Amino acid sequence: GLYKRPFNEAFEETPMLVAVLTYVGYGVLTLFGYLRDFLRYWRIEKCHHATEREEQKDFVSLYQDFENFYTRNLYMRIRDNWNRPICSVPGARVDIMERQSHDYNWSFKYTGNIIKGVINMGSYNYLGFARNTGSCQEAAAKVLEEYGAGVCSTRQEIGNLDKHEELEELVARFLGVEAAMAYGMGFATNSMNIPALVGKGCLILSDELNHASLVLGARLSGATIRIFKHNNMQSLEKLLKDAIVYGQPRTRRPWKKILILVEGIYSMEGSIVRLPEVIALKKKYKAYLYLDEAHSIGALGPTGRGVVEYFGLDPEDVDVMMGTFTKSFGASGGYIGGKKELIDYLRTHSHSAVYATSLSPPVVEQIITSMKCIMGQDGTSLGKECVQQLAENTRYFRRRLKEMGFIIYGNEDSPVVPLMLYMPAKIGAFGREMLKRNIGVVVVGFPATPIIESRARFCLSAAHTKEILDTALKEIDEVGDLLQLKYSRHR
Amino acid sequence: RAWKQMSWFYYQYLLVTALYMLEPWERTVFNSMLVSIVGMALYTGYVFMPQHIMAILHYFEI
Amino acid sequence: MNVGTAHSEVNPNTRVMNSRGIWLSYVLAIGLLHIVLLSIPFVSVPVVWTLTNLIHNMGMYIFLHTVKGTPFETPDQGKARLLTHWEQMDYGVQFTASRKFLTITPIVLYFLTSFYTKYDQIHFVLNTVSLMSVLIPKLPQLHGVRIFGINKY
Amino acid sequence: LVEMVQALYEAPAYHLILEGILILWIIRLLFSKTYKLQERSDLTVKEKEELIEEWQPEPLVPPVPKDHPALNYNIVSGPPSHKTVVNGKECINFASFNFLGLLDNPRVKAAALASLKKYGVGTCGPRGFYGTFDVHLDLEDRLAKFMKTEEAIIYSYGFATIASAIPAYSKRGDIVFVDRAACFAIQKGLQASRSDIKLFKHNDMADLERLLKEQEIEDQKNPRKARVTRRFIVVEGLYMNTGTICPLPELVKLKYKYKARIFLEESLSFGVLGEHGRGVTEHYGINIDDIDLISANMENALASIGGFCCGRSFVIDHQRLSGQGYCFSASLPPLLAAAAIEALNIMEENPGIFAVLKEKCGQIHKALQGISGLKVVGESLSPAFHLQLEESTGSREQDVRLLQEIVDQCMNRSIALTQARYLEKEEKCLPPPSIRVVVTVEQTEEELERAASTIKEVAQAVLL
Amino acid sequence: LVEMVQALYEAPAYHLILEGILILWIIRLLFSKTYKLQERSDLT
Repeated sequence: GLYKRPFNEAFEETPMLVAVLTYVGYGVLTLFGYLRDFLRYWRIEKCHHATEREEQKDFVSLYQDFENFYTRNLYMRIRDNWNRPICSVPGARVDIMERQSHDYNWSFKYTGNIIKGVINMGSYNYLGFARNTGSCQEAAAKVLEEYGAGVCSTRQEIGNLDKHEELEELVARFLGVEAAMAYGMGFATNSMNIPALVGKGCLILSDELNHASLVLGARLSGATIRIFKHNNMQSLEKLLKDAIVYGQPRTRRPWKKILILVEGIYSMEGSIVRLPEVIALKKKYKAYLYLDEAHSIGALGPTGRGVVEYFGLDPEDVDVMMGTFTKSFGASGGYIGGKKELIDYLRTHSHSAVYATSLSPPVVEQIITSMKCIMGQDGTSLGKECVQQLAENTRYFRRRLKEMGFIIYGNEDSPVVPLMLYMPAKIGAFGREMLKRNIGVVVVGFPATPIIESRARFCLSAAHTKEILDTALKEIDEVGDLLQLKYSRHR
Repeated sequence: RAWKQMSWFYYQYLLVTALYMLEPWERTVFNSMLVSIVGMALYTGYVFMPQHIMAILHYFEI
Repeated sequence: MNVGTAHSEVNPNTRVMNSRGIWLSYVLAIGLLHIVLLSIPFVSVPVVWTLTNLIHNMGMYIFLHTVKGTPFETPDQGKARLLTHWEQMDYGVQFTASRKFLTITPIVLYFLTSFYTKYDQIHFVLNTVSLMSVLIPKLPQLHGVRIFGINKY
Repeated sequence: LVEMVQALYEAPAYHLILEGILILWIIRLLFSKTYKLQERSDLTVKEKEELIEEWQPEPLVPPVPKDHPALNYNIVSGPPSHKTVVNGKECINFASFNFLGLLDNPRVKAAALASLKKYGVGTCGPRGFYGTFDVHLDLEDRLAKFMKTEEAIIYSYGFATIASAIPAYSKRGDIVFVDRAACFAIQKGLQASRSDIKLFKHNDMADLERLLKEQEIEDQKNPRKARVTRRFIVVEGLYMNTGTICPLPELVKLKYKYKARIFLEESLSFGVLGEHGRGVTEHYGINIDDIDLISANMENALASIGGFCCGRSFVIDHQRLSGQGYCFSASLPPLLAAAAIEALNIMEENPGIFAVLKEKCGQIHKALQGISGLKVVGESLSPAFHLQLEESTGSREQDVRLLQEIVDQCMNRSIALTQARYLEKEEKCLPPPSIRVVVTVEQTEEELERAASTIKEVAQAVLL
Repeated sequence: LVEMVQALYEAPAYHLILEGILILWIIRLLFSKTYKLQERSDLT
């Protein structure tokens, strides 16, 4: 495969001193955690956690205490960063209900006052459709008045409505594939439609950084799972060759199927998948492709049709196209697109259709209205404006952040920008300092990531203006000066 | 001025060694252990090893 | 935070020792322990070296070969709930650069402390006992086996 | 002997070390029975290419017979409610799981529109960050207060609730005693957790006792392992596949006698059973604390999307960090949360709707007795029960065809019925095909006996 | 160098034999690149 335009990604390596220092910090935390646990065990220090009721003392202990080691010792110290309640629409500016704790984050008590105007860089807005006023809200209100809050049965029995059918045909037209099917949860889409496609005696080649839903769907099916390196086409060639040549592990038999699970944009890294190469190998080795366009269905592409439009390839090359409405379109749900026989088989033999409740009518109405707005069916130019504004914002933000001396991951086109903090204490420090300057960011630590790579993710949007980006960039530069977060040798 | 500079250096010391997250008495324990170890090291270096860092310290003072 | 947010590994504990700068940091930790023991006034050089050897070997035995499980909840449903760290490393692959380094380092430390204690018999006995206690579990044969049912559960 | 030992002691050191090395060499040789052949072979490039060429993958989807009963989806031309329109024919809804008629209350729609004006439609993030609204905490508090319990946790999808709750507590190496007629969500939850699964007979305490006593014998076999294995009993308050209630007090006694915690599912039971509608626990009077975890979904009674789990903080708090459907997915939209809150307010205001529902269920269950080819499996207190073929035919497909003919002839006479749908190749214990009857607090008396008469006449017409 | 050789010569015999055994162990480990997976399976 070849690229019609350059494909440039930068993953700068960690400085050695920073690695030594983060190991020092983790060792200190581990030793103090062991001392903490000893003190709590010998009842010298009071334990604030709940306890099993006295009637079940002789029962086997519910949890293994070593499993929650990091929860009590490392997670609880900076627990105030994550579960931050909000009390307004998650636009470019969000209102956060401010909270305080006096028992060192074990229990939080809410103060009356409320923060206002916090710049939102943690919500998944990509086209700015999360608005409490507009045309989509009016249509959703109309359908809510007509239809109600939710359906009370499954698709197969009585829960199929006309709204679902028209949403499915609209999605099929939008993607470009023959047919599509819709579900009420993006997680459930994978977890219930991967077991149906593959079973015992098949092979699944998962990326190194796949989402939890894809992994759970792979495990629920009896297929064998092999993990190849992140965006390493050579590794994918090697696993495909070995799987085809050597067959099944115990008794040498041909694989019934070979399925490759990949995503458009990986949220944490921000790296766009090398789609032309993987499609080339898929065709060469006669494999099947499952593409998760959860993050790229609205963010990427000149018109917002996904990575298949960003690269310019043919949607018929991708066998299964999963997708999620939560990120870009501003409403919950999910979908799978493909050929008509695939959609019929999924309509008949999918867990979600048989046993699970359908989508809500206002939600499908909001999805329909937003999708019509993107494709220009309303007749206005609002569809193209947001798509070009998002690209302008992401290019400006990434360029200015990289020229300041920070370390940034991923491709230059991906709207998600991971800055690297590299140290356990700088996670909480960055979170608290950024909140003190009225900016909301998301910090990811050790057990999720590798040990040396701890990050903070900025999710950009088309709702952000130039003034908001300038304010955020100035605050980021000031904080990076304060915490010495500029680790880049190149600039 | 200089007091603010020392406060900044102490803040960086807290950030690097992950004492920022710990409760104040844990900070006291860690600081006391570090100070005792450093004092013991200086005592041993003065008594046993020949005074060679003393010349460098005097040159730095000058 | 939650395991699997930024990577797809069942157990991030397996690839801890393959990370960047872990070997140099471990060596510097050994050196720091040696210097801290050297600072003690009344002890002598053979006592210092014997103490560093014994303490490092005790730490290695406690961490690599005694603590079993994972500090964090893992989404493979406790597959390595009964395995120590050494067995968890590299998903049971017997030989690797990390395992080779971890096996070699105590032997080099033993050679050093044996030379600096001037080959005294008591120091020889102590260092040999500690070195054997460390080296015996490292053998590929001695995998998932708890002698007389010690540390099984 | 002793002289040999003395002679060995008198001998030098390095020689004895060499002899010991030789002894170790001998003991290694004796047990080295691995008769290695010392050979290595590899494949050629052309052979690899031909192996690539000969392999042929199966199609992604098998061809469909195109005669599937589930191939044709019913198309509702409007909201699914009382006096619905399905397939272009006016009907009366006897298939939608709307027990309390809260779907079309103007109060619920008013609350939903009020929260829509403020927040919008999408949460745009997980609960772990910038996806938690005040409505979510308010709804969790309301659910905790309603059921007289400390804590509750809400999921944004009903199926995922129990399927994420079960794997959080049960891990590999544990023992689970689950009923045979358990819904598919419980089955997939028990598949996700790699624990050992033991099934007992439906609503039989004898099989549970036998399995528990065999587990007791196995515990006595190896106490050390028995000290680190946890035992769970997963049951449903009102079984969907059968429509029968569960014997809670005996389960509680077995729990306290054999040291095995209890997980309870109240999806049908939650809003219909009890004086105030709190589940099978209120129906039996069992104390709430005797049950570790109670799972439910707001889809049936509350008429809103999502589910929840209820229990003590010691049990609930683990799901916020171990529940995959909670950690790795977007939260519930504020619209549905406000709708659920208003439904809870309405349920708390008037507790007589449960009584009238019990009345109507009893009436219709008594009336539907006396059909030659149809047997009414279920109980006189469940809103949803079944109608099965008394004398079943030789095959399942003919049975489902007969039931679908009955369903079609009923729809042509303004009675909207449905047939229970299952995954034939996935269900552990596949139930027999059966028509499903659902009773609401909205169906008047005359509609009840009219539906009974219509089903009776159609059954006699078809099955004779 | 020469001083190290003299010190090694002055050291006892069994200790030097043990150190040589350890050297042989190290040289075996360095070239033991056979990354055995320690697994056995059979057909039914």
